Amino acid sequence: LTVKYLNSRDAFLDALLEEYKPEARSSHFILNHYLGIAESEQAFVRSWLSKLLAS
Amino acid sequence: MVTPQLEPSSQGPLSTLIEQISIDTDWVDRSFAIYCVSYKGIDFSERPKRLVTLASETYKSGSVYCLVKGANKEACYWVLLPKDSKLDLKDTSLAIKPSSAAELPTWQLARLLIKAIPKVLSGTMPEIKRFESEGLYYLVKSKKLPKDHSGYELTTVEIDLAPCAALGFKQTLSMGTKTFSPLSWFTLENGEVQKKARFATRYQLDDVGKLVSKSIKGDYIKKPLYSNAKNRIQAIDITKESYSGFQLSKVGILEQFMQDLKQAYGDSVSVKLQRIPGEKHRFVSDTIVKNHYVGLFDALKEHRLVICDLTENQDTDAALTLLHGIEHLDINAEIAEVPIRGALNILIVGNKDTYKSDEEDPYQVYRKKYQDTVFQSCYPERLWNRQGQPNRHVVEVLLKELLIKLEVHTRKHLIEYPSGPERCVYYMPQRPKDESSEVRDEPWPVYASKLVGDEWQYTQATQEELEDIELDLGNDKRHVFHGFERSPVIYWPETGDYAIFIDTGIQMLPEFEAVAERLRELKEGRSQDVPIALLAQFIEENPESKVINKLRAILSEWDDVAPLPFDEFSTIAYKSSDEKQFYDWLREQGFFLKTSIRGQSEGFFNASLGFFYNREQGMYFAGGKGSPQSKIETFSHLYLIKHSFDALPEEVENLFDVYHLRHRLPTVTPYPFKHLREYVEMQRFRS
DNA sequence: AGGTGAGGAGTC
DNA sequence: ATGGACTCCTCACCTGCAGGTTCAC
DNA sequence: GTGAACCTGCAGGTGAGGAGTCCATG
Ligand SMILES: [Mg+2]
Repeated sequence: LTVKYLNSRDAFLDALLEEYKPEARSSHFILNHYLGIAESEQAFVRSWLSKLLAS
Repeated sequence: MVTPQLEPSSQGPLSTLIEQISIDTDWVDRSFAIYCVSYKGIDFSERPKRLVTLASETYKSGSVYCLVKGANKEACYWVLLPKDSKLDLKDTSLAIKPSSAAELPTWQLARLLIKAIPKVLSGTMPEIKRFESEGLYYLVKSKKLPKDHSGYELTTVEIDLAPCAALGFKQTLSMGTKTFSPLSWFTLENGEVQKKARFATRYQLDDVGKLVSKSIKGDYIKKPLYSNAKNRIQAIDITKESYSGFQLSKVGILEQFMQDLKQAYGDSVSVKLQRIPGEKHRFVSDTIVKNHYVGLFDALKEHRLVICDLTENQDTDAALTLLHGIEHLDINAEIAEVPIRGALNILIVGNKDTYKSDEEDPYQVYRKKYQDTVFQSCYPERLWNRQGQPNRHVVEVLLKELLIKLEVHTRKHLIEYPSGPERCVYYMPQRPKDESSEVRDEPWPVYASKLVGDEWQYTQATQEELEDIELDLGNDKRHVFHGFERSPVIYWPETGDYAIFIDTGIQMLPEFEAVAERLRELKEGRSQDVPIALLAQFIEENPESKVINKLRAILSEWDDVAPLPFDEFSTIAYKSSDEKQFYDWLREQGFFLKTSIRGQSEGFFNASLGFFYNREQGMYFAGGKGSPQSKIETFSHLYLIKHSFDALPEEVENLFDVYHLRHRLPTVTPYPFKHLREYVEMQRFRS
């Protein structure tokens, strides 16, 4: 049985968003425009998505 | 007349005032076409409809990229068309005259090269009608509409040029927030468009450059959602040292604008900014303000303070809450059911509009009867914040204002103000409060204050004094005795000298190129995962260092082979002595993670702090205190002093050294101009 | 009828 | 169907702790 | 010898942040 604890990684998600839409400029703009979260719901979203993709 | 004879500049704060505009006339004349559509000398009294039709018909036909309007007393309009183009117009009420690209003022032409050729910098001539309204609109934010509609509201930043009347019509940049809304939101379900949106210029979004542009086809008009409201974008943002957040501000778009004039024009056109000279700059700490306010409250301690409530349908413990806030400052007050005569009074009243016209407003009534008493009032809704906790700030403000009126009433200063120029009289114009006072040139009363011995004297200026002032003002009497906005003046009776302080319009800018380079290096550094062997080496080489204890923890919870990411170093800060060496040692090997950007030795964030004064040019500005924050939302302005002096007196500099007019921040207004403005308020109820 | 400044909407 | 100029409107601010230096008695 | 002021410049901010189901009643 192997166990691992995962923390939050923002640089992990930053590059992935850029590769998803390579013709944009920044990362917050991609997250806000093409995906559907406003500025209030940004920290919490980053938090879970990083860990999910890392697993 | 006086000309703005500035300096070529070497160092100092950076300004939004353009120093020089360079355009290669040969590259423009040989690549484009300029014409002239003259409507001078036809009829100056039949302008309205003919000018309307002039603009509309000139837009109707011709491959026109853009067109600007010339001076009201100058040649024609100005149009821009590509090479081998035609401005054929059937009507001959106006005459066309082709010209060159070296026969226009520089700013007019540069405006044309800023509008439409940057918007076409990918594709041009695909259809019949094309035009760009004004400026460039980059995109920073989108918001989803309510569930019953579709589309998004868009937020944009606008860049354009404008003149500056105060500095001899020199050119200034601008940056403004504008909002776009979908078309269907203003259209009724029966297909009847509302009156406002029936005739509205339409716009269209883009997916490549993120630029909103003009087009006949498009589902967007320039108007907010609900009604009169405001949307704003922050000035600068360096939160967590990220380069993505620095790209979404009003100084991040400005960096992109200079990178778009290069990739469409090369080096033919460039814009250079001006640095105001400066040698006297006084940073303000936090302890001095604190010690000032302590002595402020001590004087108020030795008096009587009463709180009263005069609401109709009494509710809420506003008196109790306010008294608690006051008593936390060692100032003891009381509660009364009716106001007392001869004591400082803070009254709680209701909304002014609610009470009927002939209803006897509690405030007005209890004022007019008691004519030797200081008064204050507040609404009961302002003592509670958004989350329900009491609001401290309001309490401090009310107490400070009470002291100011007490000082006016007793005619003798209580706290130690500095000294100012002597033998001078203070005059302030006052607008009539009658609703009929929409007359522009109608004479206003002017009130006068002065100091004799140790007592201030307050009186309404007589007619003779008013005749004396206007004679010596000269061309500057328009700012004192004319217009809808009249400014006060200090006058010298013996020599005939005046002082006027004028807001100009420039916003001070901090450094943005030097910050951006550092942020990009940090972003590149924070991408790789640091190998384990390097950390082991560091532990071996420096046994004494205290940081080791932290390191050993992290390595104990991680895989022994997998590299360590940046996020595992969050527990160690860049603050202590042994914590700086570790990060520098990693930097030498190619891992750059943390650095310092807000140090005062660096000097990047100095345009938004302290008090700045230049005596020989008479320029000054004020900003914040302490240390720069991550988020700043306002740009400081620039002011100019107009004088008739051979050399400006050295005593004026002391009138800006008071810390209780802007509530813990430096001010840009002399202190003697505040007391007098509180005497023109308790004189509207005397008779 | 907290305050001073800095600044976005609606029309001759 | 068009452009750029005054006047009135709304909105945000008003930090905080930790580590190295220094007198003041 | 020491402990009170005194003097920079790096962090962190309202709370916490969703599905699935049994039965009687006009
Ligand atoms: Mg007042």
